[PDB]
Amino acid sequence: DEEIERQLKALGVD
Amino acid sequence: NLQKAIDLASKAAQEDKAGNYEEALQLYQHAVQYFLHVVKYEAQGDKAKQSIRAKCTEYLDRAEKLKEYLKN
Repeated sequence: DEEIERQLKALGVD
Repeated sequence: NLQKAIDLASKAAQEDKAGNYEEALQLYQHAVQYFLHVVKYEAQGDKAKQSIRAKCTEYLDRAEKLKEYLKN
C-alpha cells in the first residue's frame, strides 16, 4: 500500500 | 466512485492493446486513483485491497513505461 500509493502520487504530480 | 474505477481502468487498458498511449496513460493514473481512493475510504477486507493493490501496480507500471517510451 505504501509503494502503490506512492506510485500514484509520483506519476500524478505537477 | 467505484464504477469510475473500473470504467476508467477498462478504457485505459483497452487503449493499451488498441495502440493508444497518450489517452491510455491519463486514464491509467485516473483509473488507479479511484481504486485507491475507495480503498482509503472503504476498506472491507484484505482480499479487496489485495486485488486493487496488485492491479494498481500493473496499471501504474504501464503508465510509467508508456510515458518514458513516449518521451524517449
